Amino acid sequence: AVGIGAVFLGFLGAAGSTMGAASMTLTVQARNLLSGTVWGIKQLQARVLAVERYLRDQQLLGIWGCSGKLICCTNVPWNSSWSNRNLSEIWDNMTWLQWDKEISNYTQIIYGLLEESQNQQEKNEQDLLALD
Amino acid sequence: AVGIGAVFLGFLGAAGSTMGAASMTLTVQARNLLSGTVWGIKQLQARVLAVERYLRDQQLLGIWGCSGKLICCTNVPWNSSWSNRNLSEIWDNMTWLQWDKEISNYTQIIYGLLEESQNQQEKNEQDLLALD
Amino acid sequence: AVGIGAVFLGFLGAAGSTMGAASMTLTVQARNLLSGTVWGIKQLQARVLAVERYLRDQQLLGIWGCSGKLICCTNVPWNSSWSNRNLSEIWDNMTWLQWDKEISNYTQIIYGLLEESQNQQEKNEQDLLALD
Amino acid sequence: ENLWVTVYYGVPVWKEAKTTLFCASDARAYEKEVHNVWATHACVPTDPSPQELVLGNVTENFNMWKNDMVDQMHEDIISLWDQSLKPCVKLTPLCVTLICSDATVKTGTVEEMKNCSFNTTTEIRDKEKKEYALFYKPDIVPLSETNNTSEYRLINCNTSACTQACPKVTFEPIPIHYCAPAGYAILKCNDETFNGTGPCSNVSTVQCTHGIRPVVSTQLLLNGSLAEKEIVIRSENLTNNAKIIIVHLHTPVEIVCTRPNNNTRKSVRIGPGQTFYATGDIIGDIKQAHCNISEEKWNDTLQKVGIELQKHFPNKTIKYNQSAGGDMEITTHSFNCGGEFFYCNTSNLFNGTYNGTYISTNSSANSTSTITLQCRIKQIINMWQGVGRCMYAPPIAGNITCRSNITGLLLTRDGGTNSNETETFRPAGGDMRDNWRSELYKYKVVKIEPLGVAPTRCKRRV
Ligand SMILES: *[C@@H]1O[C@H](CO)[C@@H](O[C@@H]2O[C@H](CO)[C@@H](O[C@@H]3O[C@H](CO[C@H]4O[C@H](CO)[C@@H](O)[C@H](O)[C@@H]4O)[C@@H](O)[C@H](O)[C@@H]3O)[C@H](O)[C@H]2NC(C)=O)[C@H](O)[C@H]1NC(C)=O
Ligand SMILES: *[C@@H]1O[C@H](CO)[C@@H](O[C@@H]2O[C@H](CO)[C@@H](O)[C@H](O)[C@H]2NC(C)=O)[C@H](O)[C@H]1NC(C)=O
Ligand SMILES: *[C@@H]1O[C@H](CO)[C@@H](O[C@@H]2O[C@H](CO)[C@@H](O)[C@H](O)[C@H]2NC(C)=O)[C@H](O)[C@H]1NC(C)=O
Ligand SMILES: *[C@@H]1O[C@H](CO)[C@@H](O[C@@H]2O[C@H](CO)[C@@H](O)[C@H](O)[C@H]2NC(C)=O)[C@H](O)[C@H]1NC(C)=O
Ligand SMILES: *[C@@H]1O[C@H](CO)[C@@H](O)[C@H](O)[C@H]1NC(C)=O
Ligand SMILES: *[C@@H]1O[C@H](CO)[C@@H](O)[C@H](O)[C@H]1NC(C)=O
Ligand SMILES: *[C@@H]1O[C@H](CO)[C@@H](O)[C@H](O)[C@H]1NC(C)=O
Ligand SMILES: *[C@@H]1O[C@H](CO)[C@@H](O)[C@H](O)[C@H]1NC(C)=O
Ligand SMILES: *[C@@H]1O[C@H](CO)[C@@H](O)[C@H](O)[C@H]1NC(C)=O
Ligand SMILES: *[C@@H]1O[C@H](CO)[C@@H](O)[C@H](O)[C@H]1NC(C)=O
Repeated sequence: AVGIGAVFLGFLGAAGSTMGAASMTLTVQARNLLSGTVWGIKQLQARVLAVERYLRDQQLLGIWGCSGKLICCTNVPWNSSWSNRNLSEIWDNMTWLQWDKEISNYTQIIYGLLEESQNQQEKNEQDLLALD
Repeated sequence: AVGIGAVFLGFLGAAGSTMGAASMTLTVQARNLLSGTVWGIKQLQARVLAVERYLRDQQLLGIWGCSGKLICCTNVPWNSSWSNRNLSEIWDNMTWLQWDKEISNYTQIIYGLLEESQNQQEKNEQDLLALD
Repeated sequence: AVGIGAVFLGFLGAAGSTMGAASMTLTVQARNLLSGTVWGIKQLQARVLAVERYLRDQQLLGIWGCSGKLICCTNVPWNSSWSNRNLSEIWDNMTWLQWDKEISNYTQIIYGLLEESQNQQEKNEQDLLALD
Repeated sequence: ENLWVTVYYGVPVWKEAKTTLFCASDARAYEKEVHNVWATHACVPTDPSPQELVLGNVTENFNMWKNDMVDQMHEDIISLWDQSLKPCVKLTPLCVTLICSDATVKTGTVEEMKNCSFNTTTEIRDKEKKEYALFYKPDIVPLSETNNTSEYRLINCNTSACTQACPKVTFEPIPIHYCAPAGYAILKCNDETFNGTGPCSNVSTVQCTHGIRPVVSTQLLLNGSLAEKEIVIRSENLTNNAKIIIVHLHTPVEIVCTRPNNNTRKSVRIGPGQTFYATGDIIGDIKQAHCNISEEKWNDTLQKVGIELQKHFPNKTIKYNQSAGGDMEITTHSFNCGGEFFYCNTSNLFNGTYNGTYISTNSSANSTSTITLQCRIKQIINMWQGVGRCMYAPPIAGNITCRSNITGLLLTRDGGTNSNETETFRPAGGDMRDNWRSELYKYKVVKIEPLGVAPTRCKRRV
């Protein structure tokens, strides 16, 4: 299953491994999200969607922070209503797919926390560089 | 008028607020510049122009600094020939649209100053990391 | 030959200068990588390849480090079998095109090293942020 | 000391690649004429000014015959020609039995025109009207199954129905600039008197070429760009007789051509809302279609091309000669002056043999000696040897005159055991490619390929 030369080159191949183990492999997915008569319209439409998908992901990561980091901390605390598990279940027992079946509920609450968390930081940094 | 859920989701909704108070809304525009038979050609040309519009801004911010930061400082002093106003007029009296009417003059002076300001920073960091 | 306004706006115009002297011009190439009936399909196909070329480069730069930096150090040591020149030949004698004739051997060895250097660094920073 | 990888973006390095170039106009046509001018409707309105960048200490391996961009010109040409014919009148109703007689009997100068009549379908499907036109003998062929009568047909009814070329379309060779798409660049030689292959020592980028006229012709080129300082001789391999020799000229010989007899145009209704056009009458005199070249300047050019071509065949005498044989399309020089497809006999033009003395036999005194060529005309052309590419060119009223600078000669060598002191050079039935290749030899396309990697002795911040 896992193998950094191909696991996500056909995509997905670590999906059974549990979340802690899968975290070493993420690069192989990212580096493949952007590989490459009426049939010409069909191909152009497939390409152009693959580009806009990829860019809308990078746009969100920019706005929340972090613009290229694959993994980052974010100064939003985890609310008790989502805290329904011990950390050791999440990182050592569930798969990423089985975890998604939970936080696919209410994800936009977390995006509203992440976006606003960055604003207050960038305002705060501007006031420090305003004394640098 | 202003509302961070929708103000720039149909774009432009803050445009009368004065320059200081608009600075809290930029994320709503940044998240929306990339939303999404001869008619197929009209749509493909509409899409691909919207991508090239977006990437060219990211390339410029990448070259001057800052790589994805929405707001940043730049080590170019503000010249007296542009300094026709006190800071309070700028941040507390004009709108961004009113401001554009001034600094739409001479804009490429500024982009020449910004690009070279970054070159000299990257050269100077390279020497320090060579000594490190 | 060299002038920073246009040298890479028709691309390439510094390529005789030797590698150390060429390194002050890189911005002019970067900012030019993305300018702009069956002929409609010809232009769409030409444009969409020029976008994917640019994004696939920016993605590699993301994954290895550094996210937009034009020039950066990498924590991958330079192997003895590649070490066939004194540094002054590289920076002060060879042209970039001539140096490519050497390091066009074995390139993907370097990319494999560069990718994995970043994985181990993000693992390490994540524990420092977990203590912090 | 120790050494560490550094990654550099934007570095100037490159590779050969095949990529679809795009065509850029001088924008002058972009009134109504953009869609009228063949070889412009596919292209951008632009000011594609060739850029300034001499590359310095670079040396680059150009090639003229292995080049790909010539096939892009060839495919773009055919795909655009064939596109511009689709909306136009198919002559299918006109494959009737023609009945003909001579326009005024007599010599080939007038008997070149048959006078022919037939029944045409009006707009009213049940009514046919008797109608007449003048046709040049090459457009016509005797109908068989008859005792050598006045019964005839159009030449093409047994192969393909040609479209009339829409009369708004203009075939005039307005120049194309070819441009590289983003993330590619075009290199050219500035190192003139180049050989068609090997390293070029003085090189520039440009994003777009100079203005290249898409002139189609054979046995001669027309309105080509002149060589810089001297006659330049190019071939893929001289030692194989099958290779063309492009004799690129330093100086413009000038040609004048004409159909001096005064045609008039009539329009024939065919079904609902279509008109065929035909030559209705010749006003006054019948005088022959012909072309004129100053035989003084032509003779000096055959001396100077003699001198240069002898360097590759040293001490030997040079025979020029006529083409070996075949159809008009093979044996005759060809044009599209004014919109008429001429076919001129070159047999007397490439005449005589000239030798390593190369004396200035033309005296410095005045002379008016003109060589003159007989020329046929055709209206039905099976263009670029395509049976489905064929078209009928509508005739043009009044009298055509047409003037031009000339050539890079398309010669072929002819030689073997006969040779000893001398060899024969003949006009060659060139491909369309050979015209364009005599302009594109200067140019090579490269893919920029940045993201370079080098040792620098520096270490990441942690
Ligand atoms: C080599 O280059 C020479 C110099 O450019 C070429 O000579 C020129 O050839 C063109 C051929 O058309 C002549 O242009 C003319 O255009 C006027 C106006 O055209 C408009 O009106 C006509 C109706 O009269 C209409 O059919 C058109 O669509 C246009 O809307 C015509 O009235 C003239 O009759 C004439 O054809 C140039 O005058 C001519 N210049 C010289 C100095 O002779 C030469 O043709 C090139 N060689 C080849 C083989 O193409
Ligand atoms: C070529 O033929 C045309 C068409 O017949 C001639 O044009 C006519 O000339 C006469 C005399 O000048 C005029 O009265 C007519 O009005 C003209 N037009 C038409 C449509 O008939 C033209 O003169 C001829 N030119 C030559 C040199 O032969
Ligand atoms: C130009 O080429 C023609 C055709 O190859 C040559 O014509 C032949 O010349 C010889 C002379 O002995 C005759 O026996 C043949 O009958 C000719 N015709 C053919 C079809 O072979 C001609 O000699 C060449 N011109 C010159 C001046 O050398
Ligand atoms: C149509 O034919 C006339 C007559 O041949 C052309 O006018 C002449 O051009 C020749 C060559 O330049 C001169 O020798 C004659 O002296 C001219 N004659 C006159 C009366 O001017 C005329 O140019 C042709 N028309 C077109 C449209 O090509
Ligand atoms: C051509 O033939 C037709 C037959 O009806 C005749 O009327 C006409 O005068 C002829 N025209 C010429 C110029 O020969
Ligand atoms: C068409 O007809 C002419 C009649 O002379 C003949 O020469 C030609 O070979 C024919 N072509 C075909 C494909 O029948
Ligand atoms: C010059 O051109 C010919 C014909 O293309 C080629 O065979 C020959 O090798 C070239 N020679 C040099 C010195 O470039
Ligand atoms: C060419 O002619 C010169 C002068 O007549 C002579 O010296 C030389 O040997 C000849 N070379 C050949 C290849 O015939
Ligand atoms: C060209 O003219 C000559 C006479 O000058 C004639 O014998 C020959 O058949 C003609 N050739 C062609 C190909 O028209
Ligand atoms: C022919 O060449 C000469 C070269 O000086 C140029 O002046 C002239 O305009 C050219 N004419 C044509 C019709 O190309």
